[PDB]
Amino acid sequence: MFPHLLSPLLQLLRALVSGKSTAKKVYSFLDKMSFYNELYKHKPHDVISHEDGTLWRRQTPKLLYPLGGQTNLRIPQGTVGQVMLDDRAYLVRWEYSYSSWTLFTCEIEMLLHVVSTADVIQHCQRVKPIIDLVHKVISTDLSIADCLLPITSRIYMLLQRLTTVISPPVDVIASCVNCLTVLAARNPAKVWTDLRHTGFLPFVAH
Amino acid sequence: LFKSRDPKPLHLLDCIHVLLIRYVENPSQVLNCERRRFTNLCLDAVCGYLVELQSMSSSVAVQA
Repeated sequence: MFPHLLSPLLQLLRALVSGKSTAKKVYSFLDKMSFYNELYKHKPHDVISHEDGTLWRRQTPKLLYPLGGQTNLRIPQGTVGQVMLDDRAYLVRWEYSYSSWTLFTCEIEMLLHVVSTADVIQHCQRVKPIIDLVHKVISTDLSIADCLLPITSRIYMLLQRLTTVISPPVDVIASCVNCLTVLAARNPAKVWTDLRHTGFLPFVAH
Repeated sequence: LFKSRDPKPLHLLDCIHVLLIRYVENPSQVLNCERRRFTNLCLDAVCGYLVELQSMSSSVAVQA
């Protein structure tokens, strides 16, 4: 279902990673994700048949992220997809293998600008578990931390902008802090440089 | 903006340089010598002033 259903997959991954020493299987899963589940942009892509098949279809190229920086997620044609719900929505499963971390670390950034357009869809709640997972993964992996970060700078930007007087985002703020804490071991200088102009703390200005 | 940016901001430095020069001449309060040397950097003339005397600039100064 993920990312279509964001919460369950992310939550399960987060919990397991910390607890299990079998970091590799879970982690490898995040780096190499065979499946992608999302809402469907509309119309022309080919379909292949068996049964009355709402289910099976084939693709031409598509860009998850339309114009707004070269960095884009494009899925080569020939990838198979399936239309799961057939109910209220054009929901499709995509065989496209991708890296979850790299993908998420593209999605959130788009949230800031809004310059780019996203097939995925935006929401704050997803923000709370997504960052936490990043947080947990990095913390757990901490050692082989260096390879792990797709989200150094963006998260801080999210934090500054994020600052709200609200519960759902307030929760998100915690996640940002957590990521920073885990990030600290790997790149200590950076966290501190960030804190110099972190909005929360600076009393010094007078 | 100056300090916050990790970067070159040559432009900001220049403009601030122009700003300080613009400001000192306008009020008599700020006026004088420690200044000419100033060619915008974190060599804030005011910054030094603040450390010793205090942060209290004064009331807001506005362009006439």
